[PDB]
Amino acid sequence: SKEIPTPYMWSYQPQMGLAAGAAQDYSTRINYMSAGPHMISRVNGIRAHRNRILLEQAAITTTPRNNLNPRSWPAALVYQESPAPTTVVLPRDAQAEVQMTNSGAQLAGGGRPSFTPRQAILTLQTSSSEPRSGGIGTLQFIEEFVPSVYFNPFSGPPGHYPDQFIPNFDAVKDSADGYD
Amino acid sequence: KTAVDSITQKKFLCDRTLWRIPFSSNFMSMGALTDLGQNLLYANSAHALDMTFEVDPMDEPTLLYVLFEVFDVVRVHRPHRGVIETVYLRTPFSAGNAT
Amino acid sequence: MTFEVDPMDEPTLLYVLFEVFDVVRVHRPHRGVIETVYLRTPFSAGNAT
Amino acid sequence: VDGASIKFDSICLYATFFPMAHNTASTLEAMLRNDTNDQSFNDYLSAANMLYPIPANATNVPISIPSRNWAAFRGWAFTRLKTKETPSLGSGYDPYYTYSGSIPYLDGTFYLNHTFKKVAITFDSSVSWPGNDRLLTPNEFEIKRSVDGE
Amino acid sequence: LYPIPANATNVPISIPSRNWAAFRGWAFTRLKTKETPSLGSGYDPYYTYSGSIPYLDGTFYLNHTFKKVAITFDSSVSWPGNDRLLTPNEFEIKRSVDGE
Amino acid sequence: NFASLAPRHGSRPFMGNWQDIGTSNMSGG
Amino acid sequence: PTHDVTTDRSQRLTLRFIPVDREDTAYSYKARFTLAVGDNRVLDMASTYF
Amino acid sequence: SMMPQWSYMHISGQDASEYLSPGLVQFARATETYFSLNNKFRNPTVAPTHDVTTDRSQRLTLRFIPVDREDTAYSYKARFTLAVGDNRVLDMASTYF
Amino acid sequence: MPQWSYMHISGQDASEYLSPGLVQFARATETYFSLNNKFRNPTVA
Amino acid sequence: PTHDVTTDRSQRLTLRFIPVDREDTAYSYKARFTLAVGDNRVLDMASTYF
Amino acid sequence: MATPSMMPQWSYMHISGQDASEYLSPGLVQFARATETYFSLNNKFRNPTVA
Repeated sequence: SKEIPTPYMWSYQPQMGLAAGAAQDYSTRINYMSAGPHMISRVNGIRAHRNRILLEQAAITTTPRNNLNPRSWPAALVYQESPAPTTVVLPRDAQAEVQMTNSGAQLAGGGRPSFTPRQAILTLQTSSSEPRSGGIGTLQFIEEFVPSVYFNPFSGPPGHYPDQFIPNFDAVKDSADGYD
Repeated sequence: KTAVDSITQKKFLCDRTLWRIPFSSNFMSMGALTDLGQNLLYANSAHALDMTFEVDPMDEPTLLYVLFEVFDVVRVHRPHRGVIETVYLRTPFSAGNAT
Repeated sequence: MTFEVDPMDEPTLLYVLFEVFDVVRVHRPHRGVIETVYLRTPFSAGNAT
Repeated sequence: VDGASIKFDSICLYATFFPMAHNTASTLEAMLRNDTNDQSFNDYLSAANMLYPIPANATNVPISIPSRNWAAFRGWAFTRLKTKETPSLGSGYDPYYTYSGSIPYLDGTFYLNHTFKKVAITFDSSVSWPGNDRLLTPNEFEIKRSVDGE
Repeated sequence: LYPIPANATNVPISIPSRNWAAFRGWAFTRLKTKETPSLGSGYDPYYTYSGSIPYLDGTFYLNHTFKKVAITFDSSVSWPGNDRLLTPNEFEIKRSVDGE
Repeated sequence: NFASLAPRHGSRPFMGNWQDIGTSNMSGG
Repeated sequence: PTHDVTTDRSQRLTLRFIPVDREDTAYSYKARFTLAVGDNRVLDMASTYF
Repeated sequence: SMMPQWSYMHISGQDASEYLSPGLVQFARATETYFSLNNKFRNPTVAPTHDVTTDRSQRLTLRFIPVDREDTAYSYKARFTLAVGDNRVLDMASTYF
Repeated sequence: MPQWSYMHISGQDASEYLSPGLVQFARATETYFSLNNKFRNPTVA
Repeated sequence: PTHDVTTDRSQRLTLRFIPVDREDTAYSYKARFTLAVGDNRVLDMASTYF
Repeated sequence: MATPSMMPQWSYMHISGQDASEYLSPGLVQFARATETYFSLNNKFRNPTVA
């Protein structure tokens, strides 16, 4: 329980884009209250081999950060859409059609004109004006927030205890939220 | 030749069966352990489920019997004479046991 | 929620507006393609009763 | 019953175009097809309707939400209506709707606001809202009083 | 078994927050409280019925009394999501009024 | 160490005992 | 402004749209249109009406 | 999948000057006087959650009983103790008799 | 036996198998909010 | 102790719970409650009674 | 993708992993394949199917 704990699995909130709070993986537990030492020892080696994978998965995939579940992810640490620039082939020459029309020709329908060899091409930035920060998506909640294997739980001075497992806890208030 | 003006009532009766909705990304059985049950989203995180059933009204107290399909699996070891060691795992609605 | 009203000699209805964020985002990636994602929070389409 | 009838001859769909320049409207076209330039809109009322029935000469209206994430909840807005003056909408035709006056459900002609005594809002079946001794009577929203001694 | 009262139309259920590892799917059928005994208890004194028990023998017959199913994970993400069905946010099973 | 939750007898917290956290009450043993 | 504001080709301001299919019921009816927005045009749907 | 739902639907996030492409913000400001693109894009307004409103028991409106009443044939005198408690401010415009 | 130890028929006392923050919480608040009868101690002969 | 012992919010010391689905019989009586413990609260079940 | 997390439990209870011709000892598979017609051991061992 302290040596081989149950991992705290994180609850996502798709609206705020943050983790709600982590509770232990109670719903994937395996029942060896009817097993003996030939099989309790084999299941406890699977509880511990899983916890080695989750520490290995967090060392590969989770972003190194001080506060677990921060409230505003920076724009450099959030996956952002960076598309290719949009290449716009402009259909009509503007000042070559105000000279045909002033000369008396009625243009209708629609190089693309037979009376103009000129062709304008415009290249526009597709991405946003400012990079987005504040909340991670679903796919970055999968990469980060690997379930926390919390060895020897709640034994270190308080304040070092993980309060960001709790779904009521504001980090910048250091208090649990209420109904008002 | 004197048929009355009529309206058509359509319905179906599908007895003996369970309305299966598979937790698969194309609603198909590509194996018992589905592609969304192996998915890193649903198997490394905790999700709230909020199902909402709209039924026909009946003048009788009725029950809604939902089969949350799991893997109700037992592994059985008999290492010695007269010893019967079993381990049960079902996922996701486990009974549960700690270390 | 518990409302106490005046009695009336007529069947009346109570119209409660749970104020939400009924928002639509409209995507049009190609010609003749109109793609919309609707979202209202809290009472989402599928969790509304 | 009163013999009113309406016949619909024809419909046209009229759509006024701004006569924008064709390489200005081609630039605006290709900017707005980018997935960050999506035109996001908003309902002005931004609310989920719930019509709860009140019987004749009935005083309490107990309503109940089972369980829900209450994130991005903006508030409440309530007004008593009449069942005679509100059609069973959702259905395409209400055959028992014998009324052709103003429909306060649809046009904002609300007039039964004065018929409210008090409002008690409790979260999680235990905790009164707003709580925290905010009001002069903190457990409920007393709208009007017949007996006032204090 | 989720209780449906008499003349009740919409029945919402909830599952609080859970690892959904190795989840296979859903299957469901309306039963009757008169026909289904209160099992888990070793005796049911409130069970004045000795017909077929659809909870136990698979003789389900109230499948036709379902209108629609709406499955939403994590209280805002609809399932299957992704605009999979012609009705986007739910599993409409039957329609009394079919205009489309 | 949760000693600000204890009533101060004097200038020190009146913490309980470690060995009092459990129970062993049982009929006949 | 002189340029890049208004075209000078033959282009209508207001269009008229015939219903492609009309399905009449006893209590209602249904009108179906083809809201064809041509190349190099933008339609604000506030300017549309029946 | 790539953005949260408040930031995808623009409920809490960036204003239209920030998430739109820089050509479109430049276009919408130029053509603003003859082809408005203003109500097409959803701007979030976010209420502050920190250091604004307390989360403790605190009464909005108090009701003060007179400490000393004093009736006269031509006047009437009421004496109150308008006590403003700890970490509270009181605008005297909200006070009345 | 691993099941007597899981159900605390034999093994460590509540000062030892519980988390050390909970033991310090139950020791501080003992005079007004007692957590003592919530946890089972083994008595081994 | 002053701080971190008693809450500074409003909270009822005692709650009252109406049954959700009561059922009367000639030989027994059943009462189904919602024992709703609010957030930031603990309930010792020795303090609960009928 | 499949989760590396769940894989120790799933390979042990045979929710994912190897079929009974792979995790059983080769003497037992040879016993079960020989006596299949009169003493079957086929429905005693769980075979996983993986999407």
